[PDB]
Amino acid sequence: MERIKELRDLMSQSRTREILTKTTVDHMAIIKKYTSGRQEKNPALRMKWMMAMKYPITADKRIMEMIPERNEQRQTLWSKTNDAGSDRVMVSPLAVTWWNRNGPTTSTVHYPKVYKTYFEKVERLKHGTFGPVHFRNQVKIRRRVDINPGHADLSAKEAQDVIMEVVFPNEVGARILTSESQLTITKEKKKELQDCKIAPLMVAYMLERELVRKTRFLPVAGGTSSVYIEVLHLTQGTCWEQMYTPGGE
Amino acid sequence: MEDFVRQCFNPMIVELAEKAMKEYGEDPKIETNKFASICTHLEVCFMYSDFHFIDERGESTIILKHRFEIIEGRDRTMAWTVVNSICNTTGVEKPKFLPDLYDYKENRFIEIGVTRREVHIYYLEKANKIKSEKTHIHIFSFTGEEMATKADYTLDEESRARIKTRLFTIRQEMASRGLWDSFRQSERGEETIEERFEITGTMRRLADQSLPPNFSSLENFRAYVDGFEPNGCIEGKLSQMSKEVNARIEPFLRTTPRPLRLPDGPPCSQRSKFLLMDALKLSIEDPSHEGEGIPLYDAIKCMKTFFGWKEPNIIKPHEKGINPNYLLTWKQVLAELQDIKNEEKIPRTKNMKKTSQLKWALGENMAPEKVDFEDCKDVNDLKQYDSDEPEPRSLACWIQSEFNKACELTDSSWVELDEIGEDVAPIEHIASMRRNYFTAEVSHCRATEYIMKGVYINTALLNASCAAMDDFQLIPMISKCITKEGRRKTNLYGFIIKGRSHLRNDTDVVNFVSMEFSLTDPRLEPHKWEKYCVLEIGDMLLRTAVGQVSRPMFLYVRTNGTSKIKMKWGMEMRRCLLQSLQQIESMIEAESSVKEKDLTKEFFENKSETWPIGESPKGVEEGSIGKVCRTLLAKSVFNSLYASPQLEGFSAESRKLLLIVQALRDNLEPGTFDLEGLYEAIEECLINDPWVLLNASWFNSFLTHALR
Amino acid sequence: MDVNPTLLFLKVPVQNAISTTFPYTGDPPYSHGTGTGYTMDTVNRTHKYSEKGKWTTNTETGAPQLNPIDGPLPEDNEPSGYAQTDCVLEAMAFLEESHPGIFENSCLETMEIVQQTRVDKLTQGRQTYDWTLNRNQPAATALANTIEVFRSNGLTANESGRLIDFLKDVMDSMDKEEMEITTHGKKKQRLNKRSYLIRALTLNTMTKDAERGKLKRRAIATPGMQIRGFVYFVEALARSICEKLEQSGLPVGGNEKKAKLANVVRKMMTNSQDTELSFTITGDNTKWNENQNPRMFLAMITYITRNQPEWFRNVLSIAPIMFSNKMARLGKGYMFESKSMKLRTQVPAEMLANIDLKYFNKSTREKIEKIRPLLIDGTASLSPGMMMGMFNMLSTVLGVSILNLGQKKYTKTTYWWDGLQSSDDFALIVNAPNHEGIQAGVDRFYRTCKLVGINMSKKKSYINRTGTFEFTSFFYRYGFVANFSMELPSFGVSGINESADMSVGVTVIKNNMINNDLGPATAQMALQLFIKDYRYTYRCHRGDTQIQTRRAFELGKLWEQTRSKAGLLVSDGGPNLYNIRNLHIPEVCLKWELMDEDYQGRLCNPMNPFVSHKEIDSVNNAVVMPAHGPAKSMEYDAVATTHSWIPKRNRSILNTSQRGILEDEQMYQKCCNLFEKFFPSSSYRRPVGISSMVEAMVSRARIDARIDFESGRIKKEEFAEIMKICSTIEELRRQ
Amino acid sequence: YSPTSPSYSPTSPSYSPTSPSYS
RNA sequence: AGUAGAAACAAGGGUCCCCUGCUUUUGCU
Repeated sequence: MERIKELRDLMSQSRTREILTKTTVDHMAIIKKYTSGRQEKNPALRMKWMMAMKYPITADKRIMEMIPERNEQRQTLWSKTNDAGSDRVMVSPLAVTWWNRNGPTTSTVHYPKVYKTYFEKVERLKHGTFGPVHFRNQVKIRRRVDINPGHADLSAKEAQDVIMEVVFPNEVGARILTSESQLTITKEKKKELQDCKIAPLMVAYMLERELVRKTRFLPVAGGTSSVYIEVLHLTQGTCWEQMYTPGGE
Repeated sequence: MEDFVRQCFNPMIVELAEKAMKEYGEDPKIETNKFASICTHLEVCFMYSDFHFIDERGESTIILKHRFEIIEGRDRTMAWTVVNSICNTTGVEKPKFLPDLYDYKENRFIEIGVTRREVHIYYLEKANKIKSEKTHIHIFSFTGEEMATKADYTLDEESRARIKTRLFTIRQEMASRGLWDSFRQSERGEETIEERFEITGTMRRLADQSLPPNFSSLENFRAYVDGFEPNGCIEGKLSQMSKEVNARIEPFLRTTPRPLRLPDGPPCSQRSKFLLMDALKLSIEDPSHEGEGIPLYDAIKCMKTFFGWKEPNIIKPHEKGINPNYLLTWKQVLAELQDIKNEEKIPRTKNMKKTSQLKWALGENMAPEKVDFEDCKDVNDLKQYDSDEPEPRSLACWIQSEFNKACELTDSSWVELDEIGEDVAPIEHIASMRRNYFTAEVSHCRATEYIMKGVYINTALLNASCAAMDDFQLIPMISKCITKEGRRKTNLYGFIIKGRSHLRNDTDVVNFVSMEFSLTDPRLEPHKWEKYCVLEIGDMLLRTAVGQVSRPMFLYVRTNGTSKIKMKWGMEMRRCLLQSLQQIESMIEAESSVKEKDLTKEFFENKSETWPIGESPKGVEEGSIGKVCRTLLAKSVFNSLYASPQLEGFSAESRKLLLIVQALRDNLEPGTFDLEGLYEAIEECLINDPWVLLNASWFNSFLTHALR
Repeated sequence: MDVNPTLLFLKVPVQNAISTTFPYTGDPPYSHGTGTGYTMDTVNRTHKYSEKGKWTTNTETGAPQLNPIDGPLPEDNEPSGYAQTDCVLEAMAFLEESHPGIFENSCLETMEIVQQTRVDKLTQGRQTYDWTLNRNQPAATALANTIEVFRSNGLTANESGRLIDFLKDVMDSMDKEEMEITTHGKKKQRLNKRSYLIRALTLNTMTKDAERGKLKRRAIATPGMQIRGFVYFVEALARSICEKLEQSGLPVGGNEKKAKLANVVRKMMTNSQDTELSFTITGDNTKWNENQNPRMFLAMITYITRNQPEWFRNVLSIAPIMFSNKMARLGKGYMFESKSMKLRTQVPAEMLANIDLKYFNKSTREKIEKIRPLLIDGTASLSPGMMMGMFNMLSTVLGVSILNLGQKKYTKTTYWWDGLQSSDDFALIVNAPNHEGIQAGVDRFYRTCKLVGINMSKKKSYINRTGTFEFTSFFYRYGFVANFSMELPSFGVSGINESADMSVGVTVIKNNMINNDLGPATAQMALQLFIKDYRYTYRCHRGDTQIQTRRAFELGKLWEQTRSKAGLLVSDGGPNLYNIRNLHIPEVCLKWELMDEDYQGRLCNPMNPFVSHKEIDSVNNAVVMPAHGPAKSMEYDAVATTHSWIPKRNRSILNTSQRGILEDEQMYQKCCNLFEKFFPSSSYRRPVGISSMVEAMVSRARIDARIDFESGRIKKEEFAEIMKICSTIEELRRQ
Repeated sequence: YSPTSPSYSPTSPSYSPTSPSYS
């Protein structure tokens, strides 16, 4: 409904009609990145300089009707001015704080499921047991390890198709799933992700983070395992070793 | 055959057929039998779907819902999308291949085919090709023959008759054209075309001019390279090459290196953004943490505590400036402070009047007018911007005194670090006690006071510059400290008036006027204060051990400038700590790996271990780990305060000489290829920066001490 | 007592305190005005180091070009560009002989890559030069403008979306007799063949900033869209070759590079033991990019691609050919001032060709006089050298080939050598029975390098017994030591947003603990300092404090409203619960269980207007410029919350004639956003389709409406309304 | 921990020129 | 004046008022 009405509104204009009709789907990858904004050269300096301004942040137009124009202390939260090259509006950081105290609350029960990797990390740390510290000469060998506890040994292609099946079932295309592991993973993810309002792109990114194995060259000294490379910063030192056992297998 | 097909079909059918065949990358003008087959298939499928709606109950209707959904005549992406959506919503498992259309009353995929050959042959062929048992197959024939699965005809007899009649009449037209016999359909062979990428025209002409001198065309060069074999080419041309081309190794012995040559000229002068060792602060007692109270209120209170103000007069004039303007600026600051005092409401910021003295001191309207070249090309004195080397200066003894003062211990704490998570691991407890030692040693260092002052000043200047770029704003210089008695104190060093700050580039300059209290008589080291105009503003009755002694109080007033990048890097001075602290930790840990125990407590408390850190008339002086930490902190702070390209170049070049000297000290037989070149590279970075000159002098001292 | 920190080296070895020698707490040097002087100096230096070559006049661009290949052999130790073709081919042949099949397998892999690469792959660049506008633009904008102009000039081979098709389009456009471009009030401009050819071969020059370890600024260059694809394919082939070479320092990371260095050091040490001497040279090449010739790269590419399809060889050959005929823009020009009249004016570089020289100082006048013969259409002809320096991998291949020439079977003597090469940097190790053999090997390596246009810098290099050395600020002293100062600038507020900044700060502390020997106590103090800086930068001081900021009132209200204060994020005035043990846990999930239900729901609300997600490649990914090296991509762990906002953009373009593009961008976004509402996966994986936006949109809308009606989610009235609107769109598209 | 330094002179700094007491 | 250093800033555009603060200038593994 809203989609087709917006498409009609776009087609009403001449320039938008020309853009829509004369651009193919392949050319979209190019025209969507078309921008006059240069990638920031000194983000730290720019951030320090911008935080002294009234409206350094950008927000969607909906904010206009979702938070008041001014504070209880007559502090303006957003300005009508549009961000350059877009329909977003300039807002002050106060608005964010306002949303964090007076914004519309929503149920957050899929978040631990969607961000399963981070909460697995925190649960592993919570149930870990520490041992003594031993002061001795530490020998570190630069070895290739995998920083990904719980990955399902899926490469780019297979993980991407599983994510496509889970998050965008109708856009999977010609590919089909054969390995029983992929089928069970897809079924479990679909069951657990049912009725999830988190952004589909974020869900896909988290699934990729959880399913695809990553590797890195690191100066390891002790056990070479994902759960141990996860706390390498905590366990190994220049002259000390901290005995530790993660609370997750 | 092309014109017959194009003129006997709805433009939509033919257009869909062209788009479909182009999606495969074929040529419509070359292959036409496939075009005819696909166009007939589209026509028959559309007749199948056309005139078939579904009512509310779900029964047939002939002229709302559409009974059939077409799959053919669409891009692979869209066809796959439609089949996937149908399979997901309805529940019917999708087929491996692409069907032709889908029926919904029976909720299953149906395939349509049009072939001259007998219905059974094509039916069996496609049935064993698709290998699907839940998808209908409906084969038609040019002669009217037709059959489907289990003889189950999904479409009404009238619709089937219409399809047969249309196929028969199009076949009759094909026969009339006479090309009916030589059609025989055409099956997709899936041919593969080799890639080609030719170089011709201007490109070949350019390529023919991008070759070694003795080749005329790219083809000749390619032929030469393809048949090339190595036949002692490198050996022969090494034989031919002159022996003057060599990398002769010059032994680096203890008698080889020489001291660096420092530049000659007038003594260097102070260039920091605020006074370091000559700063004087007026203090008050108040229970406020860092950056809590209103700066102007605190400055007014600090001013109140001092009795003994005097009519200001010039003591040491700025040679190149207008000193009465500085005097008037100080008087205006005092008057504006009185005005805010008699207001009963203290604003967060105060805007100073744009008086003539402040207009001059802040460089108002000093930029030349920007005009087009055609309008000024005839001006007699028009010329390129001065782009000469900076004037050279000789090292002065005040920078070493500044560093010595910055390395000292103070009675007050200058930094209060934020909370962190509770310690739960034994290593965390060890780190906590070690960090207690580090924080104690670093919080009571003068360099830390400089860090705090610089961070505060740069933060205030940057915030004012962004917030109000058209006003002259008065910014008090304030710091907070805790005395050895544990009581909080707010100190005022002076005042800053910023100028217009329309800062566009990262190197754009905002000018400001700094007025700083001091007890140092400028006449003792005049060359250090070349940029300053120093006044006498009062007589302070200092309380000393024996009794009380009167001392004049001076106001160092100068015009300075800073940019966005300099302000940003001054706001991040706290990281200086890390540098020194890191180096300290690695020194303790290195010594703790050989004794199998932590030596932090031993190092800091007993001071058993010392490192050579100083120079005395008697010889090299050794300091404790805390002294080393404070010295490295002071070095980092002075690197931050006296940053310049000279420092970067000197550090980079002198690192190599330090490494070579170290290799000599390790008895690794070092050698150099051009040592005088390295010395020249090092010495070209020593021009006028007092910090860099002091670093070079330090290097000379280390060099004379390291080779004996 | 005069404190002298350098004296600390009397007890602590220089390497073990190397961090003391890096002044990376102050601001780095920056350029202030024009880079035209640096560009002219670079051009003159490039033409001087190869001046004993053949001068030719290009028949296409009419430009004077210098060819130093196979020139007179060097007679002194000054930098030389007279590389020998036979020597380069011999080095390549011996490299192939030592690693049989390397070139063939690399060519097969690159041939597979060439046919699958898409044109949109060129959007992952940075400030590409735009010939249509004659100025630097972001890579995507430049590519879009080039495609628009090609389409308007009847060059539409790129509709297929393949990169090679776009290269064919560029090839054809090179042959066009007239190019029509649009200049902003739209105006039509016509370029003749020579003018367009000069524009297509132009490199835009500027001056580098934030460079450490140098006293003088230098000039860098960026090419246009006409050569980027060819360079991409050449660099893909060079990367494939480098990956199979153990002596190559690219494209591996720092830790793997250190592992390779340690491996080679150990290999050269065990062999010697006690029967021969081994010496390490901590080397450095001078004028690396000013003495590498595109013709030599053409020769190496030709040799590598022997016995390969003709099209592949042509595609790989194009880039060296175009770099051999390159032209350089001379920056912005100069600024003149009049003290008497108090005036300042800008003189564009294009006027340097025929401007009176009375305005300039002696050095600038000499530069202009020396460069005048090379000036054409406001650009300088630069045949020799690699100013832009985009062949960082082919140069690595050449260096590795020279290193491989050091095997005992190639030296045919008692001495031999091995080491590592990374672009212009290299570490060498020569083993020989005695010091005379060491000198002989060093001389042989130096002369062989000279034969292929590589000039070792004698003033920045030294040699010592192979126990210690340095390689690109990695200091090895019987094992690699830590250099923490190199990472000091990365400690601070990155400047992305609150969530990303917190995550990046904590991650940087953790990584420096792992890699740079950051101690536990120092790690805790760094955490404290980062939290302080974060609170000050984002004005998110703790709710209970009395620090006065514009954000203080809202933070205080949130603090007083909250029950479990430990659950609040630091961005929301909460406490800092981070320590060493939990540096690997994102903040939101660190205190997830301590947060109030309502605060948690508000913070993690997907309907919040502050969060905006771009394509997946930019999710939880930031671009960070290190102190040394090019900008890198760093991935951080963070939960998408209301603190993942986006800062505003520069608005200066509103005051220029290019303002028209802004609206254009806006329009595109609208369309693209609408496309997401019909193909939600488009932001996850790039969609492919030859059809237009409109057709796919209407097809998807019709299908979704019908399926939803079938499922009973929408009444018949809504289905009819949607079908009517879709029919309206279909009929409106035609007219 | 109270940092101390041997260079501390109890008498040479009669008054601190940076942070003196002036009533 | 001052910043600064091989070239720049010391406001720049537009028609009291309006716009702008990286956008004629930041490459490459």
